[PDB]
Amino acid sequence: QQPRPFFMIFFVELWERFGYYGVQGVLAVFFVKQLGFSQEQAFVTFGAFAALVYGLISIGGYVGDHLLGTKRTIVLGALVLAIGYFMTGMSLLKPDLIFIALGTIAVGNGLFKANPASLLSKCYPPKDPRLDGAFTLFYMSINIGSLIALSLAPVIADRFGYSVTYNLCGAGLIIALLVYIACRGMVKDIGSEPDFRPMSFSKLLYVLLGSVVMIFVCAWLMHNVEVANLVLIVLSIVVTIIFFRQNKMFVAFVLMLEAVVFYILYAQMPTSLNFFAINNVHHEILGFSINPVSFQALNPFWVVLASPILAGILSMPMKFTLGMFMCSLGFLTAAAAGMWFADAQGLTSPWFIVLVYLFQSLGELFISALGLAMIAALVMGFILGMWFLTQAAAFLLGGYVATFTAVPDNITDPLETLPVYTNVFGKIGLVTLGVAVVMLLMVPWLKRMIA
Amino acid sequence: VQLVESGGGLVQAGGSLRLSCAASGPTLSNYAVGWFRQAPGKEREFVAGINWSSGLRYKDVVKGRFTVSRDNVKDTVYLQMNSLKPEDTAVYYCAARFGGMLPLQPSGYANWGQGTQVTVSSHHHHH
Ligand SMILES: CCCCCCCCCCCCO[C@@H]1O[C@H](CO)[C@@H](O[C@H]2O[C@H](CO)[C@@H](O)[C@H](O)[C@H]2O)[C@H](O)[C@H]1O
Ligand SMILES: CCCCCCCCCCCC
Ligand SMILES: CCCCCCCCCC
Ligand SMILES: CCCCCCCC
Ligand SMILES: CCCCCC
Repeated sequence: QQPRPFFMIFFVELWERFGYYGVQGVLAVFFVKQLGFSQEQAFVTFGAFAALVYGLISIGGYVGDHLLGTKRTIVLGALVLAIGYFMTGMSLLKPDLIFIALGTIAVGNGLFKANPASLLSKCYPPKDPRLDGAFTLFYMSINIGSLIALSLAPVIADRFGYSVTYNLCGAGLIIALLVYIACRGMVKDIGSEPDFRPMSFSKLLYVLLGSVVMIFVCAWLMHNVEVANLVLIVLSIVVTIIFFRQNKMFVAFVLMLEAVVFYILYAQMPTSLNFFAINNVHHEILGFSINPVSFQALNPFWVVLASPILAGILSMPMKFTLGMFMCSLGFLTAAAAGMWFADAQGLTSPWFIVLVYLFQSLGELFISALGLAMIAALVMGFILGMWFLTQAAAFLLGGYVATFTAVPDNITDPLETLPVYTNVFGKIGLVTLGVAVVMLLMVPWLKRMIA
Repeated sequence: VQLVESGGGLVQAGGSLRLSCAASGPTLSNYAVGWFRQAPGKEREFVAGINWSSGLRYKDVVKGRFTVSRDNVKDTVYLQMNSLKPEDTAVYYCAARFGGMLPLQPSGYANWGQGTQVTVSSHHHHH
């Protein structure tokens, strides 16, 4: 059904995402158990890590487009990523390495993430009908690798330890590299312009140097979130001023402010919602016992299921508004399950969390998928920078919001943690509902401006 | 996933026993371990437990007599039982739940040992 290169891209993306979500599923627990962080420290540190992983994304698109070539930058990103996973494995011998390791993973994602998509777009004559199914299938690939990693990494970390989990993330990257290398001939005429001139070692060195400096900067900022906060705060106020000096562009501004809320809420899955499953949910479903950390897998699961269906099935302003309503309902459901459907001992049915993750995945499908493809219709570089910088700030804020559910290490009673989760999730749901109503009200005007 | 209890036995009022719980494949360090006990003709009840990060919980009638503790090197959890009385006679079970909570009912726990019998006799030496 699809070009031959498409399948190579499918599997390279699947395996890289396997490595990344292998780390994301276990990181907050790894901070708490293995490094002795409080839940508050773990949450904000995870926020800063996600902030850097997603804010550096604009670097790798530049490097792929104008310095090294899309294919070369894919390989270089995979190598730096594999290195970072193996360094995280090494952190168990050398705890002082951890932030450097995480810094190395962030720079790697930043270098590699824009580039498979780019390459895939170039596998299709510019108006190929197959394109849309191709990008749906690409998203499904991301979410299959994520589903497997989120399901299995906590089980592996429990049975064999963090060293083996992280080394397997490295192996995932190595097998991404090997499938790319073994399929190189399939993409011989596909690439960006530097892919077909000999590689410039001047520019390759500038990229290695800037990458290393960036690794040390990321490591510092994850160590000192209290100034990552200020860096991103001042950068946001300043670039806000330089966007206000300089109508569809305003449409993007409103949409991004709404996206910020969506990203705050998404940031809850690896932190607050993860600990809510640990502390106040039954760890058994349909008769099987599970690692509650694996509950995070419910996000890619529902995505993998709903994307074909929703591919078969107002337009953009409305689609964003719908996604925000679904998200609101995800957290209101969590709150209701805690307020009215808990056991005498403070535990709730895992079917409530299955439903929470359904609502949140549907919000993801309506906002995320549409967001990126279509911010492009309204508009370039300045706004793209703004998008990444704001998504990143959203992850820092998500970390901060998660800290309102942090539990001290000596609390052992579910009846003490349940009201905390229910209060925070209910307020999140009500604020997101208000944001969704405002969005609905602005839908007609916004649909005017898009004209 | 499978826990082994050891250390039960028969002891006289005021004596001491130490139970120990050990796990097979998984690392018990991620688990809160609760000690439950079933006396003849009664339900399992929570007795004492330690979470994955040294939080502790005790049933009221055993406070000041039992201590739960954990040795993370040997991957073992202990229930030291002092000043034993006849009404501590029971089958004792260790149960494991991932994380930091110790819920009071057996349903909050999916991993269970087989049980070790503890008998405390009112026997005292003859005066
Ligand atoms: C809803 C998402 C579910 C994620 C799917 C789980 C992936 C399958 C795991 C690998 C194969 C099963 O392997 C094993 O099965 C047992 C019982 O079935 C499960 O349960 C056992 O291990 C986990 C963590 O290691 C503990 O939290 C659990 O209480 C223990 O009983 C685990 O999930 C898995 O270690
Ligand atoms: C296909 C050509 C690969 C060239 C690899 C050279 C790596 C240079 C190392 C520079 C160290 C700072
Ligand atoms: C690969 C480089 C590893 C550096 C680890 C630093 C840890 C020092 C602890 C004494
Ligand atoms: C196609 C080969 C890419 C070279 C990148 C390796 C730089 C260390
Ligand atoms: C854009 C919201 C920032 C909030 C800072 C407390």
